[PDB]
Amino acid sequence: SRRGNAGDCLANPAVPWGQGVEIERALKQVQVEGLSGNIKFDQNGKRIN
Amino acid sequence: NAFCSQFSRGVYAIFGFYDKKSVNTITSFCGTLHVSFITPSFPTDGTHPFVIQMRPDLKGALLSLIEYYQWDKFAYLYDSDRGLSTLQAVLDSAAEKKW
Amino acid sequence: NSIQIGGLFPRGADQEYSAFRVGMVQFSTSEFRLTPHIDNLEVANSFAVTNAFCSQFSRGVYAIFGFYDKKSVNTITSFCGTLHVSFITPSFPTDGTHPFVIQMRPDLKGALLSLIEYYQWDKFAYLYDSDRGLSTLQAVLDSAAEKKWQVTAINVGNINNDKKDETYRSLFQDLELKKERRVILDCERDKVNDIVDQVITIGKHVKGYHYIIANLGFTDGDLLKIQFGGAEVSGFQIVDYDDSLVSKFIERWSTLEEKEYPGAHTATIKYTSALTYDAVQVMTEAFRNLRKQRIEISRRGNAGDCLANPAVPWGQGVEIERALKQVQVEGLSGNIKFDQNGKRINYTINIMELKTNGPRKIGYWSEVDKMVLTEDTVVVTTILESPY
Amino acid sequence: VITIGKHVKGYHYIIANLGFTDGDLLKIQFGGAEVSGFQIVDYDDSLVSK
Repeated sequence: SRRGNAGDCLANPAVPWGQGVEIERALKQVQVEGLSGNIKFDQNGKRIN
Repeated sequence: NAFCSQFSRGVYAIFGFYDKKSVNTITSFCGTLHVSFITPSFPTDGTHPFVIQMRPDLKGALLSLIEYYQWDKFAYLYDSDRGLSTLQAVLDSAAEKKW
Repeated sequence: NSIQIGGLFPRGADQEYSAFRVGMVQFSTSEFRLTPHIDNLEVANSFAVTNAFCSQFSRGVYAIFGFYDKKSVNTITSFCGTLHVSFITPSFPTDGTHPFVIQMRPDLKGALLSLIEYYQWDKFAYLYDSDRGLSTLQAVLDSAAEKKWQVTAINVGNINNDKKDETYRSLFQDLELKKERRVILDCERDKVNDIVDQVITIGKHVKGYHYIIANLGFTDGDLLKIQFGGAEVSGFQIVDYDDSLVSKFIERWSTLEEKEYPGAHTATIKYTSALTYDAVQVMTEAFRNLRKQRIEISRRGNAGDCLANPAVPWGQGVEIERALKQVQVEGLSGNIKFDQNGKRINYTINIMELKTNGPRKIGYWSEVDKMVLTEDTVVVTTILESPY
Repeated sequence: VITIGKHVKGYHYIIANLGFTDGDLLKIQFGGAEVSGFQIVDYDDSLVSK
C-alpha cells in the first residue's frame, strides 16, 4: 500500500519504510525468459544460471 | 539531485545507469533508504542489498577462454571507466597458473 | 573574527583529533580565531557523508576539513566540484584535476619508482590493498613493461578475519615456489603489522630477503621484531625527527595528558596525525592572508540547504581557493608548495633503511632531482708485463 | 630463537624434559627446524582420556 508522504531524503536521521523488503524479495525470485536467456537471481541480486 | 527528487515522488523502484563515479552513491543510498534499484551497468565487486544487476559476469568465461586457448604469455589493454575488477581477477590467476 | 569551518572525522581517529587540537591551540592568533563544529562518522558510508556535508552546508561555512575513503571519494569531488566549497584533506591523492580540493599528502609513486632501480631489481612480488585506490598498481605495471620487469602482484585486502593464518601460509608458499626473494608491501599500519607477524611465524626474514613498506610511516608501525633477522628492510618517511621544530614538537607532544589527548604521551607521531597538525597552520594562513589585502568575503546571508534546483555557487569561494593554493609555509613535513590543481610540489621524502642499530637515513628525494643518495678504496700500482 | 631467526629448515632442537607439549610449541611449528622431545603421558590411553 502506498504510504503517501515520503519526506525528504536528507532527514537526520531518516527512517526506512519497511515495505521495500517485500518489494526486492519478489524481485529476487523472478524466473522468466528474456532476450539474453534464462534469468535467475541470487539473494545477493547477482544474475545466476 | 535525481535520486531525492524521485524519492520525493514516492516511487516503487528506480531504473537507471551508473558509472564508476556514481557506483558508490547508489549503493550507499539504496542500502540506507531501503528502496530497490535495477541496472544494466557493470556489477559491483562484493555484495550490496537492494541492487539488482542485469548484466552478468564475464570473469569465468575469460578464465575459461584463456585456459581453452592454452595461453601463458599475452598482453592486456584496459579502460579505467568500468572499474578494474576484471584486471584484478586476471592478475590473480596470472600468479597461480604461470602467466 | 571567529571564522566558522567544519569537521568530518572518522571514528577511531583518536591520535589525529588531538593533533588537530594542538594546532588549534598553538596557531590560534589574536586577530582571528576558528570555530570547529566537528562531527563524528564512518568514512566508508557515503550516506553519512551525504548527511554531514549537507549538514554543514546548511549552516554555511567557508572551508571544511575531513577525511575520505575510496568508498566515498567521488561523493566528495562531486559536491565540492559543484557547490564551490573548498576542501582540505591528508588522505590518498586523487587522480584528475579536481577543483576545490587540497591534497595534504604528497605523492609517493615517483619516489617509490626511484627506489626500485636503485637496488637494480628485475623480478619481485607486490602485495597490495584495495583501499587506497589502485593508482600505485597502475603506476608500476605501466613502468613494468617499458623497463622490462617481472611483477607478480597479488591482492590481499579481501581476506576475512577468521581465516587469516591459512591464507598467508597459502600466500607465501606460492611465492616461495617462484623463488620470490623480493617483496614490496603497500598497506596501512594494521595490515603491515599482521603481514609481518606471519612472515616471522613461517620464518622468512633471514638474510636473503628484502622488504619495502611503501607508505609515509616507516617507523610508524612496529619494526623491532624484524630488526634482528637479516632481511634488509627499507621504507619511506617524511617526518625527520632531527629537525629542531620537529624536536620542539616532540618535546611538546611527549609531555601531554592521556585522557585529555588520547595517544599524545608518546615519543613518535603517525604521519596522518602529522599532517593534521600541519593543516591547521595552512587554514590559519588563509584568513590571515585574506584580511591582508582587505578582502571581505563575509556571506552572512543564509546558505540554505544543499538540494537547490538548480544549485548556485557563491563566487567569494573562488577567492578562498585562490588564497588556499597560494600558501607557502613551513610545517612538520617541510616545504609546503602547491599546484593550481591542489596537489603538492617541491617536497622531500627521507628514504629510510633498517640496520641492526635501528632506523637510519640514506638520502632524500625531490621532483627536480631524483633519489639523492646523501648518506649525510685502493690505488693499485703495478707494471705492464705479459701475461700479467 | 625466533627473534634472531634461527628456526628455519636446517636446525634441530631437543627439549629434554618430561613435558614436550607442556610448554608452548605452536610458534615454532611452522619454521622448518625439526623439533623432538620427551613425554610420558600419552593422551590416547582411555584412563588418561577419562
